[PDB]
Amino acid sequence: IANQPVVIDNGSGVIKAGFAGDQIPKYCFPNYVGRPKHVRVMAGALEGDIFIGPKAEEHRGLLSIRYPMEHGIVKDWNDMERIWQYVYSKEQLQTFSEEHPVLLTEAPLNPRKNRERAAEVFFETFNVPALFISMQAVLSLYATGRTTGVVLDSGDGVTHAVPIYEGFAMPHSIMRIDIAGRDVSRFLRLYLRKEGYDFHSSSEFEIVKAIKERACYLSINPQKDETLETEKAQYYLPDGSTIEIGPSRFRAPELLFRPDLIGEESEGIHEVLVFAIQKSDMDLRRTLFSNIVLSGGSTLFKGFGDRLLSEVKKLAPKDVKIRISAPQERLYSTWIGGSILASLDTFKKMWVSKKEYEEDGARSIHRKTF
Amino acid sequence: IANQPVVIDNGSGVIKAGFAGDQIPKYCFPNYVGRPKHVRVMAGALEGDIFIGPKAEEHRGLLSIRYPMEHGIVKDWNDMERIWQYVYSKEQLQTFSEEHPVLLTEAPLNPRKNRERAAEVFFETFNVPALFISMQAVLSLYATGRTTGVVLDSGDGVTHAVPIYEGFAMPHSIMRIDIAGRDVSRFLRLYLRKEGYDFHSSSEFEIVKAIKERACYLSINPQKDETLETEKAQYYLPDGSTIEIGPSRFRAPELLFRPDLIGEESEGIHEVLVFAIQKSDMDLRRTLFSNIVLSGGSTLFKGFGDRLLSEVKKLAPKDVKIRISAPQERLYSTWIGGSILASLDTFKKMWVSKKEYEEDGARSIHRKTF
Amino acid sequence: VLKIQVHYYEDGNVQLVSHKDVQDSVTVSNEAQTAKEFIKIIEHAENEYQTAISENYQTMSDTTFKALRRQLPVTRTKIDWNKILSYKIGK
Ligand SMILES: Nc1ncnc2c1ncn2[C@@H]1O[C@H](COP(=O)(O)OP(=O)(O)O)[C@@H](O)[C@H]1O
Ligand SMILES: Nc1ncnc2c1ncn2[C@@H]1O[C@H](COP(=O)(O)OP(=O)(O)O)[C@@H](O)[C@H]1O
Repeated sequence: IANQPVVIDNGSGVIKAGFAGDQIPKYCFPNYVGRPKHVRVMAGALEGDIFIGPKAEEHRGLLSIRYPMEHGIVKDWNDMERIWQYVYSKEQLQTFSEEHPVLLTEAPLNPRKNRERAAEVFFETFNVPALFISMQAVLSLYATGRTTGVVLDSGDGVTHAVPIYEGFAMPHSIMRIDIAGRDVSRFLRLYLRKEGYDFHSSSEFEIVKAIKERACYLSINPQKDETLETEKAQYYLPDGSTIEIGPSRFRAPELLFRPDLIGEESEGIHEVLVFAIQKSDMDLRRTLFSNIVLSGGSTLFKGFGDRLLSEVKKLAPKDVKIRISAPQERLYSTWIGGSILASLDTFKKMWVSKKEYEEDGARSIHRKTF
Repeated sequence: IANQPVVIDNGSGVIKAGFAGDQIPKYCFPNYVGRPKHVRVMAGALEGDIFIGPKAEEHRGLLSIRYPMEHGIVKDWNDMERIWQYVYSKEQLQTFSEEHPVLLTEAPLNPRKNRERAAEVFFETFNVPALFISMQAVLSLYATGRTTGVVLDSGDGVTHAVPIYEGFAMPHSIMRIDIAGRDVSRFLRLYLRKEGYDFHSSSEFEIVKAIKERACYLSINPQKDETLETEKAQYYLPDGSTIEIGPSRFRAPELLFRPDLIGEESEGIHEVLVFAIQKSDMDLRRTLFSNIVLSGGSTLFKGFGDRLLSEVKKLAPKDVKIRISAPQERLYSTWIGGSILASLDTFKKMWVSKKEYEEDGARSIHRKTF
Repeated sequence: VLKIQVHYYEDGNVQLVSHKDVQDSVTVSNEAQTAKEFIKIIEHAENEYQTAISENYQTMSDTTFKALRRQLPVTRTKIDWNKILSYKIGK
């Protein structure tokens, strides 16, 4: 049973899906489960009472949105099962789970219990013929067409700098933080309350994400922007009322570089990138500096790459050629790589078959990934 | 010019005033500006047509009362200027604003524009020599004598939990809601309409507050009280007519613990207290649980502390010593600490002088507070 | 007894030094069994050792090395120097 395999690229913020050997993921939607706050009085209302994807985006105000996955670690397993069922259902894929092999993705260095429980869901609840979990950085390099280079990424949950050199993903040199787009959105929400405009509701939380996506920019010199007084630019909400954003827009994405502002000890994106290069061998450092690939949604801030280049110039040894490259479609970089990896004839060897899982168990899944 | 400084402890419901070094605030009155509804035909009437303090409390029925403050955030600035002018006037303090330095208070995580506009009023309209703005939680611990511990408060506007450890108010663990005494009084009013007795007028609203102050208890088990049938205890209004209150008295203060009743997905008092301790560090949690201080008027319900203990037992980790301490004068706990802070010699270093404000501006006020 | 040693000397030194003393009682039976029994004792001990040596230190050293000096203060805020130079504590 070697049908066209499916590539479900997981993520805390957004979840991508579709078939192998494709240019773009056809099925992209945000990873959450909306449920109705209000009392459904009238007959002929929205049926089901568990909303995922575009229906939930259309009907935000009704639904109490909650995310199942934080920092690449699922909290609510029943919610992720409903999301995966919605992916396979007629509203999105129009396929059965029994036909196609599965390509899953996860952030590196996660708890193994969650990886085991993920496999249990795919093999038992769904009747998958073969499963395969993989890295995000390895796929992003397959999407670009390079083998050597570091992959800095920044989704909604995790930020991790994975160094790879000619098909050798060093498991030891992988740096990681639990600081990312969701924490930046939460930090921007806190700043908007300091400005004046309070947002506490779960449906109203996605307006803060929309403001973060649209009206934000990362300054090169933060001390210079602190001394100067801001212009206070405007933005229209979904309702109609205008909001002067003020200094919150530029101080919000500083969290990624300065993790002390939220109140939690971490390295930072720029430190993690330097740190992933340093932990590798001495001969391979200069090739890793030359090939730095960006990925994820939280790398799309204005003057983000320029700030990363300046931070590398400050920390790294002098007289070294720095190059932070990036693809055009930074959001769909990991999925394209999975679609390429799935289309290859080698893919049959790597996967965990259902028969092999039934015989061995979790140990076979731990062996095949690394 | 280092005269005996004035401590104006601002509050949404009640405002406290007096001089530094005293045991109690001598001048306490409700924070609103009453203005006459009816037309004045006869001579020898109440002159001025702007009523603040005991005159407004005496003659409620005449006056269309409106509060300038809402959730620790002044909406009507002209009304607060008139209140502050009334505080300093001969009817209350019998002093000039030119002589004495001013200690002011505000809730945490408020609009910075309101803090600037507060400072502008005190420095320009009044001619203050030196101003200082402070938190409520820091002062309450100064009043008790402790340094470490959490301060849960529940005024008329804001409920906020701030954890402090050895004279270090933790900014990133500050939890806050806009659910408080005024919202409980508003929720009680809505319940009394469901019972039968409506109170639509603004002068008539203070009858609902008086009912809330006297006849409201917090039951330990809400599901058990819902299944049982109430006794329907009586209450006499200022007119003389009887009111059978019924189940509205015990379901009214449930708003603070269950904010889903008003139609506003918030945490609640007990969750805010747990969240403030959890956001702070692992080493400080057990000391923060042992030192929990209560303040504000909406902690004065019958069986409030007993319910808050039971909710902490439900949420917090097991086998940990819980202690919710409470002073005798909870309404004046924040003012007592300000009077103590003002009496100390180090208060001279902390304040913002008039000369320093004229040179720098708002930036110096933002620096000195934190 | 089971001793590890690692030494890194770039930009300054770091050393790993270790040992585990083990006392065990085994029962002799066969040549095939005694050959595969002792090896089994070594295999499990040296794995448990490496496991602890790798997995405890990556996490527990990070927390014990942090219990000595923390990465950020008890407030989790970078200390304000202006605050330090114009604030008073105590009673
Ligand atoms: N243009 C943008 N500017 C800033 N942030 C963005 C932008 N687009 C998306 N984001 C943020 O990045 C997140 C999407 O990142 P993504 O890589 O899809 O996460 P994951 O790796 O978990 O799938 C969103 O939740 C959003 O907050
Ligand atoms: N004994 C009481 N029982 C219940 N509620 C009370 C009681 N006393 C006062 N309140 C409520 O608390 C409010 C006073 O809160 P206060 O301590 O002045 O806080 P703030 O200074 O933030 O206004 C009043 O408006 C009233 O509604």
